[PDB]
Amino acid sequence: PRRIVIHRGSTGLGFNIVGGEDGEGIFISFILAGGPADLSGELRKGDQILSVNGVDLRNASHEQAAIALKNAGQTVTIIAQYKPEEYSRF
Repeated sequence: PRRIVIHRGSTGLGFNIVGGEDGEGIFISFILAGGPADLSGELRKGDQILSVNGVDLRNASHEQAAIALKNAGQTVTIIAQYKPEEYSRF
């Protein structure tokens, strides 16, 4: 896992997430070109989001993860782990 710090833009953090069903974690599914996640050079499709500002998201619902990202403020600290494998299957 790695720590990535990004700052919110006028259309958000610049990525989308899928997952959150059952056991399955929250995964990045889309990186907006030119947005904050894109220009971090660290976030990518297939990353699992483990935590946002210290809030554990490993077991979170899609909505709970969405809410956490919305409420994380202007400086958003993500712990992410590239898991290519579970992303494709789930």
